[PDB]
Amino acid sequence: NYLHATAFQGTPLAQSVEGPSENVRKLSRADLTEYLSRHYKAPRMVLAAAGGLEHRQLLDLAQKHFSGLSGPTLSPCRFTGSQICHREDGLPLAHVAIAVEGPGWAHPDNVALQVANAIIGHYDCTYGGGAHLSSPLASIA
Amino acid sequence: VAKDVCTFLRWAAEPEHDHRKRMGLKMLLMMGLLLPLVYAMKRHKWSVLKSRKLAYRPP
Repeated sequence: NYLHATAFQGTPLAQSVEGPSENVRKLSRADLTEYLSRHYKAPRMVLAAAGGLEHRQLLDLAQKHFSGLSGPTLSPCRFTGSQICHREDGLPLAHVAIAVEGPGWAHPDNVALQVANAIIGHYDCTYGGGAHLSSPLASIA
Repeated sequence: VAKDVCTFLRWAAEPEHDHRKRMGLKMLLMMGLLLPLVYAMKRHKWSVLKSRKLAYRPP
């Protein structure tokens, strides 16, 4: 939450999903219903299904119940090179999160970046590999 | 006659005079360049700290 808040500061991406306590305590039913009718619209929605089913049947069921569904562009978000340091010595382990600005959903570079992220990979103290782990970061860690 | 001999005795005592002052000009100019550049480099690195805000958030 802090990473986003500092990374995308002064935009809607800095915002937490849950909202500040102030908003939770004050949001009336008027706010909720207005939010709904503005954002929950057929072209901004997808009905997905998987398992044992004929696609044709789903589409007809969509007709039957989702026909009443009605029919707000996102501004880009400014990334900022920034730091947020909540110092709390009373807690027993330190959490650090660091990131550069990524390309976003569409961009093909994401595939190559996933390959690179897989090289470095991930680790925790219960992993079987230890020293012999393939990732140099993991084996050193 | 006095003016001339003094000018010679000045050079006698201090042959370096002309070179010294040539170097002085080149020093003043380079310092004119480097001081505000190094000062800018200083403010650049320090800008992380000059900008920073603190907040005390007890439970």
